[PDB]
Amino acid sequence: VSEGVLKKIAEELNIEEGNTVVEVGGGTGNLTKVLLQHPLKKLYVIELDREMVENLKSIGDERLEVINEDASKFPFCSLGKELKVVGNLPYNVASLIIENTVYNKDCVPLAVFMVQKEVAEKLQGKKDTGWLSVFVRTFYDVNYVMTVPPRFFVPPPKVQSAVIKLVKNEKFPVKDLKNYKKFLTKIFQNRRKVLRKKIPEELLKEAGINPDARVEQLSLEDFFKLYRLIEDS
RNA sequence: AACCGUAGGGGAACCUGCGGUU
RNA sequence: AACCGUAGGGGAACCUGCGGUU
Repeated sequence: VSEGVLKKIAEELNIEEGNTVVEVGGGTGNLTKVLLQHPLKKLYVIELDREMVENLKSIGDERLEVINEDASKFPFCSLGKELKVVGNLPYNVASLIIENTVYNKDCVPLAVFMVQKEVAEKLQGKKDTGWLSVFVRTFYDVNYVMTVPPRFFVPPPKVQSAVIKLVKNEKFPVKDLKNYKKFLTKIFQNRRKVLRKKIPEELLKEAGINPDARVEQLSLEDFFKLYRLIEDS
C-alpha cells in the first residue's frame, strides 16, 4: 500500500509557491503523481530508463520537465538556485546518488530519500559508520523520518527500508569537496589500522587524536580538526 | 573532462566453512 | 535444504593515484 507512504514523503518536503523540486530514480510512476498534487513551480524527474521516460504521457501537465540522464552523475545546480531533491533510492546505487547530491550542497538545502535501514543507520552515525556518512554529516543533518516494513512496496523484500530527511547544516567550511572526499577515503581505507600508519603523526599529535587509535573512535570534530591542517593554514 | 593502460580503493550477484531455528 | 547469525571466497557499479591519447 504505497498510497500512504508516498503521501508522507511529499508532506515532509513542505512544498510552497516558488518551489523547484527534483525527483531522482523513478521506475514506479505514482511518485510524480502524488508530488504534482502539491503547489509546485517546476518538477524534474531523473529516470535512467528510456522506456519509463516515455510514461510522461500519463496526464502530461505542462509544469514538468523529465530529464533522461542518470541521477548518480548529474549536475543539479544546472537547474536551480534552491532545489529540493526527492527520490526513492534503489538499493544498488543508493550510495552514488547521495554522494552526487552533496557535491551540489550550495543549491540544495533539503533532500528526502527512501534508502535502506542499514544504509540509513550507517549514514546517521549512531550505529557505526563509513566515510560516506562523514561526508554527508559534514554538510547536512541526517534525520530519521519513518520506518517502512516489507509490505508497503510492490513485492515484500528481504529488507525493511527507512525514509531519511537531509537538512543543510555545513559544520565547518570546506573549499574543495573532491579534495575532502579523497581525504576521507585515505582515512577510512583499511579501517582496522592505526591512524599513525595512514596519516603523518606530526598532525595526529597536533589534534587531540591519539596516533595509535583507530579511525572508528573518531567523531566529526576530529575529522575537522585535522583536515584544516591538511590543506595547510 | 572523456577515454585506454596501469596500481589500489570499493563491495553488489554468486560460492563455501561453522552455529541457531524450522 | 531453506531462513537468521557468523567467518571467509568472489569480486559488479562507482571512486582514486600514476602514465598515454583527445
